Amino acid sequence: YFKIYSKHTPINLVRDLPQGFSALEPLVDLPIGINITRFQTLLA
Amino acid sequence: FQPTNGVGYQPYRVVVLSFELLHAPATVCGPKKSTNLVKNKCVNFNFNG
Amino acid sequence: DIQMTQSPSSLSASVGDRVTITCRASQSISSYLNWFQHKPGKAPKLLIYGASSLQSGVPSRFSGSGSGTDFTLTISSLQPEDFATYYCQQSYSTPPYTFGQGTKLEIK
Amino acid sequence: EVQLVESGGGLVQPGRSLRLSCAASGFTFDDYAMHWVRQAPGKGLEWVSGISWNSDSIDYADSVKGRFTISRDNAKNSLYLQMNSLRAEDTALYYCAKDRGYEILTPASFDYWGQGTLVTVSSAS
Ligand SMILES: *[C@@H]1O[C@H](CO)[C@@H](O)[C@H](O)[C@H]1NC(C)=O
Repeated sequence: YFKIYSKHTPINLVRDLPQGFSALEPLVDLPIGINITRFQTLLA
Repeated sequence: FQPTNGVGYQPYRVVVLSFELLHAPATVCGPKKSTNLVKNKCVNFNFNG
Repeated sequence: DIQMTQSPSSLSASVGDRVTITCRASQSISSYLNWFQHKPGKAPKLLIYGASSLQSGVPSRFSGSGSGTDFTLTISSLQPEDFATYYCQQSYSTPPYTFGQGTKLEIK
Repeated sequence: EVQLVESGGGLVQPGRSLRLSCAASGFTFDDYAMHWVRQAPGKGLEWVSGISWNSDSIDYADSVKGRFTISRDNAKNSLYLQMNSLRAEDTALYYCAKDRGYEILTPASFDYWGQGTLVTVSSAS
């Protein structure tokens, strides 16, 4: 099962990871049996 | 093929369904039966299994 | 060749009677006959495909039967919107789509 | 719920030509066969022509062989019937039937019909 959790919050920081607490809600649940070891992101 | 052909020579459409079980999450299922809700009485409930 | 005949031409009945119409073919067609309901004011519609198979969406009052060379259509209730002309068609022989003559049905 | 509307009917002198069209929009037109059915003013129905789902097999009625040419256009969902060399016995009513199967000469019958278009062959105004 491939699971993804997501969260979108505003922040005023520029060049730092904000200090705070925020839980992440589940988004979807994909029932596909892949044995995964690698990934890559996309840019526009 | 021709309508004049006998019963043993008329076309017969055939469809074969194959069912597989393997190490993957289950996808196809039969329709699940449901019943009307009963409140304020001692009942045996089956909520999502 | 093939010849298609209609025994009845004009029939009379009431709202609560039962009516049967027979269609006869010159040669064997092996249960390959069709019945059409032709309203005088609109486009004709099919009721029975095959010998005794009823098309979807039409009332179950119409009932057909017969095989070989002689066929018959039966109507059970005679609702007052059932006035039309009925034709029987064969789709088995070399002369393609032969239509029989009309069968007027009036209620009185 | 399927729609079959025809046009091109009217009055022409004997020996002249006219064309018919029949537009279908309520179903999938690219894989069904169609026919043309003639109804005399004072007689019963009579088959005229038919075409397959694709224009490969075409058959004509015995009395209209060598005079009528049926066509088909799968792109615009419409079929045509070019009537040539008309005589005085072709003043009947023409329907645009739909075949149940995909071929022309099958035990399957005509499933959906459409309202007829009236043609007339005579010398008048
Ligand atoms: C998972 O898939 C990989 C293919 O990338 C394979 O090498 C490995 O044996 C698989 N593991 C199992 C338990 O099937």
